Amino acid sequence: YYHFWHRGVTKRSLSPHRPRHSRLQR
Repeated sequence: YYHFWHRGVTKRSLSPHRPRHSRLQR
C-alpha cells in the first residue's frame, strides 16, 4: 500500500488534535 504514506502516517498528523477520542484513535 502506498496511501500509507499519508494515511498510515496521519497518526502523527492527527496526534495534535482533540485528545478526547484520541485515546480510542491512537
